[PDB]
Amino acid sequence: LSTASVLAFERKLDPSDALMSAGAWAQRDASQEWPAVTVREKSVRGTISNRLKTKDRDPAKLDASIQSPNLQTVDVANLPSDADTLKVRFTLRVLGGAGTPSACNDAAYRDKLLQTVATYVNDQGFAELARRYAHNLANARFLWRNRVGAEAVEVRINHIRQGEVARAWRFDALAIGLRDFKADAELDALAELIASGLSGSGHVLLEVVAFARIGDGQEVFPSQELILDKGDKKGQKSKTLYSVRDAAAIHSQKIGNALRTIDTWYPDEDGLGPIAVEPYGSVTSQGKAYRQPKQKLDFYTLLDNWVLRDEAPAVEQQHYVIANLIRGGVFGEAEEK
Amino acid sequence: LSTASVLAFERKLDPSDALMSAGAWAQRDASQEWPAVTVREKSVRGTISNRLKTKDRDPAKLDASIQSPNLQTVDVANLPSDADTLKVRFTLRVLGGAGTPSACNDAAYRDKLLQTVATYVNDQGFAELARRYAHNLANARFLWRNRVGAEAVEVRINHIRQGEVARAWRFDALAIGLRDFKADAELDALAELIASGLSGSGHVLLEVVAFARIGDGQEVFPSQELILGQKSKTLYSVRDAAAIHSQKIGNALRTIDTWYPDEDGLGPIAVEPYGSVTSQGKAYRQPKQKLDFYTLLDNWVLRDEAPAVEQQHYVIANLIRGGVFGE
Amino acid sequence: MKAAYIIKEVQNINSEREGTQIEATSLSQAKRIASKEQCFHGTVMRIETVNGLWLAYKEDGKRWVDCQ
Amino acid sequence: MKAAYIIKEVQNINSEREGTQIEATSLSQAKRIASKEQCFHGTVMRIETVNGLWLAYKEDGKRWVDCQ
Amino acid sequence: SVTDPEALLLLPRLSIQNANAISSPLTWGFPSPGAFTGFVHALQRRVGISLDIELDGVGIVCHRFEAQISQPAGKRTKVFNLTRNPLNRDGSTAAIVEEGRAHLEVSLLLGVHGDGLDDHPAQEIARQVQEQAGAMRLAGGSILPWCNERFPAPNAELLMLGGSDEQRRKNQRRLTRRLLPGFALVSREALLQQHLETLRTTLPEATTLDALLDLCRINFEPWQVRDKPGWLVPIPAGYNALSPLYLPGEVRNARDRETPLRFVENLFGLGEWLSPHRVAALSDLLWYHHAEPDKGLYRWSTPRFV
Amino acid sequence: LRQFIESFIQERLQGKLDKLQPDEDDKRQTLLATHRREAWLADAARRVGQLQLVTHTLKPIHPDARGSNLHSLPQAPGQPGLAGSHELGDRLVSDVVGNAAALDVFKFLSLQYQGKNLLNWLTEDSAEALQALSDNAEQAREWRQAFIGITTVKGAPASHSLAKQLYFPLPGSGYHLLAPLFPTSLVHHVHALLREARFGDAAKAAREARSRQESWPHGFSEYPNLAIQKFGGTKPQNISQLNNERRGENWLLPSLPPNWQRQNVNAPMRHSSVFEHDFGRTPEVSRLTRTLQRFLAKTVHNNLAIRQRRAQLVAQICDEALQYAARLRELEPGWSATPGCQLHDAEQLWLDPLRAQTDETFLQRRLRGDWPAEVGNRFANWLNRAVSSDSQILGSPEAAQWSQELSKELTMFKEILEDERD
Repeated sequence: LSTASVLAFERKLDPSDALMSAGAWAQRDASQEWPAVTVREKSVRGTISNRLKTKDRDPAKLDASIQSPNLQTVDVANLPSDADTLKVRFTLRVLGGAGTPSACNDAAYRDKLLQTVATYVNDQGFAELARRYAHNLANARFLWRNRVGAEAVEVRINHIRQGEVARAWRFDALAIGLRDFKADAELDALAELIASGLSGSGHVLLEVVAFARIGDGQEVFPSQELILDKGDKKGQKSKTLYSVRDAAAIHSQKIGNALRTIDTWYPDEDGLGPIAVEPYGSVTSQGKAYRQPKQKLDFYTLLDNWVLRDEAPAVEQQHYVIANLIRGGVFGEAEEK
Repeated sequence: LSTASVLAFERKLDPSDALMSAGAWAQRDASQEWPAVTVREKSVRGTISNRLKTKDRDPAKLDASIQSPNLQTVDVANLPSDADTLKVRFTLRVLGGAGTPSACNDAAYRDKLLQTVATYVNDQGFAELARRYAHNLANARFLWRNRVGAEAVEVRINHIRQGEVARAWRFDALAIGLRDFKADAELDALAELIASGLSGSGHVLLEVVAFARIGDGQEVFPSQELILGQKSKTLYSVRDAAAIHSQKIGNALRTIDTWYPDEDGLGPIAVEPYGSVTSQGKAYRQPKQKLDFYTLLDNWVLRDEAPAVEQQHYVIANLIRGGVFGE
Repeated sequence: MKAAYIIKEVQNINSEREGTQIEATSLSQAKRIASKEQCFHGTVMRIETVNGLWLAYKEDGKRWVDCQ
Repeated sequence: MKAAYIIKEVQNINSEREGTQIEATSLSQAKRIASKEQCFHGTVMRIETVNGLWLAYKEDGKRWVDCQ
Repeated sequence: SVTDPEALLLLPRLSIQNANAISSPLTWGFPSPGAFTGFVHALQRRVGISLDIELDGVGIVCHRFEAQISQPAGKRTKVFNLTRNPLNRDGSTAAIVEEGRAHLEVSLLLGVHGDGLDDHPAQEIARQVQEQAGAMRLAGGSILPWCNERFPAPNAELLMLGGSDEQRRKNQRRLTRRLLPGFALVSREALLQQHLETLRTTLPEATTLDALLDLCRINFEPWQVRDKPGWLVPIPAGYNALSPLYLPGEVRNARDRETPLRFVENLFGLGEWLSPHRVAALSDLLWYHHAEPDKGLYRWSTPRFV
Repeated sequence: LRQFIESFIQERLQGKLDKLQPDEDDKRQTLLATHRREAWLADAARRVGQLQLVTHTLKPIHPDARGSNLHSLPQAPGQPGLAGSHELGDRLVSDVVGNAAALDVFKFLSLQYQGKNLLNWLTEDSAEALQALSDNAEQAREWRQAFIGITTVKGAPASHSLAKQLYFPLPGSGYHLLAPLFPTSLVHHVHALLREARFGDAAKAAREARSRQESWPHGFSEYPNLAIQKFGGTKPQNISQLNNERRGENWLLPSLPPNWQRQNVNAPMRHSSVFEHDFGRTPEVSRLTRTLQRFLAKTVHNNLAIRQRRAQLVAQICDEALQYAARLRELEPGWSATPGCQLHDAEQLWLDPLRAQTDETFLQRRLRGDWPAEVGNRFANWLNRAVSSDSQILGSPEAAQWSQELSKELTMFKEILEDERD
């Protein structure tokens, strides 16, 4: 009849790293032999043009700062000069068994947790969450900056049983937007597949390929690697790009972040769009956190209002709580300290 | 109400690297199969040429230093002995959505910034900025030292629909000046294509090809790398072709600023905060005066004090090149 | 004694830029006079010896990260 | 222990010439006794093993360039 | 040779992304063998009771390895590449609690014992194990199922108690064609003990002497390097109690209120990567874990590997 | 000891007190000689009970972990090749956990309990119990309240939700839940990888003597591919004593496969092969063949440990040749073998897949693969022509021993090359 001190969920909707290839459009049905986009280095010189402080206003102290440029080595990934199309493929697996914790102390809390998850599922399917997870696959939101200013984006999704293609899909990723979730016909079959993968026990494997027509020789944007120890010699690059065996790649957690942006249910954002699903719902680009404990909108508060004292939220908040179970997460409340 | 501590704008006008190749003039309409220019090495014996620091005035050390000199290896790029023309080819991508930041930290500052940029666009379009960018494509300013002392420079710009050429343009880059901005009935079309790209109407991809008669076997100048018979000079090459960095091509496109708080007897400079050129070693938009980018941006966004109509083009041109703004 | 240091103001940590030579007694004096003599906001201060060995650096409102 | 080396005096670095075998304890002892036992001015000394692997060389009034 | 398998099972080529690369407070690299001996036990409590079989041993064959590391400028060591975590509700950046990751291509020789071999065909068992093992995670890393241009690699099965002595070198030299591009990790506990009375010059412990086998240490010219017994690595080799065993409710932060607890430390040992052609019988290559819960020893090894 | 609280007055008012202005008259001018000198621990009696003296701790696992930090040293296993914290006991360093106020009171508490000086006598000056001050017990009743609370910290054995708990299967039974801790003392003892091994003085002396080819009886050690695990954040004092000489970081030993740092796509045979025929491409040209088996080979006087490594070092080459064959077996989905090859033939059984196609050479190559001396003897001679300066082995009974292991690798190599073509 209280929150367990250990409570953890495991990641359903688990993608892989997204490798990058490059070739021509209209040779993209036969794109299995396209060479990879490789990461190379270059040099870059610029002037320090940042905001000055208040204390120094003088032409001599500013002109002496631009006598000396600074230099640095960065990484760059480009398409080849004869290729205009970026190919990005990754494999998604939708596991299922969603509301079952991978850790729980109290047997009573697990017993009145999986019953509440069942009376979510038996009263309404995963179809509302499944349409919004499948919509972020059907528009190529996992192409982050590779999507913006592309001429045509084309997404191909293949369900795979053992080594065969059970059903294939095909989408125009620009024709469906990023703001408003709409209902389609070829897309609801994919939504039903993802829902039947989340509801059952056993994985559903997808391969997702996106083709973005960008232009000859243009710059593509793989994910950038975070290094906390910077080399103290003057040797090191200033910008390192992620690469899976000499192929430029996007991280799996960044693809998965792109798939989780379904949260449109906090009573704000008349023109922001979806944000990702997080406890204490926070955006790293905006800097803030939109679901605060001062308001009845947090996972740590919505969850134990809906489980312990069976005070159900609104249905739109229940969708958030179940989506926040599908991403996983480690949770506490710490019965002993 | 106040300036957000995190602002970030993306660059519009994405150029690629520019790959250099060589062939003969009047074989320009069949220049798809031209051989690339290759970076190669040569040895250099140098001489004592720099200023001596007044403790090395003595003959007993100057003779010993001129007796045994230093030997270097440089990278050099030349045309072949029978090719007289340098072909330079890159693609330009014009994005649009110019006033929207990519990272922001306020909702009221972001809304008022978008309100201000929409006010700018709804008063006059991107036509004045796009005229000045189309002019820097028409003259071949992206050929930096590859343009000076050239017998003829011809620039061809194709607009790309799918892979097909919608419109092709053809310019004599030496007749079109490097220090003016005039009007022409075929450069107006390129300016309004770039204007329809920056305002967000169409998808604009350009293919820019420049030819330059430099002469048989003469030296061409690729962009230069920083050094990590010790080598004195390293040239940029993508696979084996000599190439130009994308940021140095991009620099020569936003050299459109002709509105100074200083003397206008020096031509256009590149759009920068605190408008600066390293080759002259001074910043022409000082924050002592009230015409740098940050002061004009703060007065035009926060306290609604607009600058003059010409400085608004400068502020929007700094928003087109992107950057890490915000306190 | 007064030792010589090189104070550099760079964009990020792995940038090269010609710096200005100071005269300081201790490394803490160099960190104090490298707290000032900084013109810009989003920049990194770096303290070096005269021959190019790094000693400490500071990245836009953080601690001085000493270089062992 | 006393190790065997081959001291060679050649015109330039990439020249082949039959050398003289010494008996030396260290490589620094070989560099000392290859500083002497040199007859000419504009020549290059080279120190090798008995099987032809180069160890160090010195070219007409410079440092011993060690061969890694 | 405790509990000899009546059947080997070859999960052929498991591709793993973002496995844990730290593996202990002292070591780093390929993950711990206890991860694999826990993975085979997680298979055992999902398909092992539904098929009445016993998955108990496991053979670790690493084909391909790649770590997210980077070498800094001016250092001969490595540092780990990290992930940007989410922010706090304050809006500030959270702590950087660093973690190592690695990509991983592995093969798993399982070993089957029970009476469910004799009721089901050998092809029923292998699918129900393989398609189960694509729903699970190995070392904190996702097991990535097949899709490619080639063909998916199939899950075989031997019956290594069945056949004559010609089949006992026809079968155990047929699987070794499918294990050969990689290397097998075996436990070498006798080397680290016989290297301990080899040190008669000093009288050390096993801690400083396992540190004296990881070395490409360079001996003075009487230069030269001391001899190589093989490709030897340090491995975590189990746990050891540093607390008495607690009743299953008297800590209220446990993973469950029905299992006893001990606070344990690590326990380090020696292992060797070797090509599977040095292996006489592939059942000798399997990893088990035995416990002495009257002591505090909870460890794992490959027994029956002479 | 007597000079122990007397060495505090000369370091404060000599260097730091340079000018005392009347703008400040609050703490350092009036109270420093009044209450802050000897009886200063009255108002500072809230950091003194705060600490804990541990060996295995929890905060390196995650900083927001508030379970039990334990001191209890382990027992010995009793099984041979196992290394833990159990082999310490007088070389161990006991970690302290508390706030950021643990520099002075820890050194004050440490010296009186650890480090006593009783070794000489068992009879004389050991039966003394009346060498105390012998004062009264009623005079100091009210304000001596700190005798008992100076040691007794709380117990309550706990763990945390971010504390890495695990199940371990018992033999024939259920489970034990194992909660590992971070060994501070063992990582500290292994952080003496620095002074004796990496860049202390006696090691770099022998690194200098390696280059000059000198000789003294200290050989040095070299640790490749270590990794840095930095604990804490920017603050390695909210975790442990990570501030004296272990600067909030941890040095990790490698446990890597040989497949570590392998080259991405192998070069296919018979395109430009002039050096690389049966060697493969290996980075041990100067490592395995140059300096390894060629020292003390000319004056061999014992045959107990010499020919074992000569027997197994060639078995390593016989294994890594098959490794090279297996790498080139997969990973290469095409062949264009018409140019570039003029001395590399009869390799269709050795570097060629089946390709679902008759790649025969006017033989029965595609279903039958026997007589493989077009590879076996052809690199068995490659191994012999790896060396030619060995002279005095001829006319000796030890040259028969060199032909023993090559009669052995001409035993075990045939049938593993016929069983792939069926």
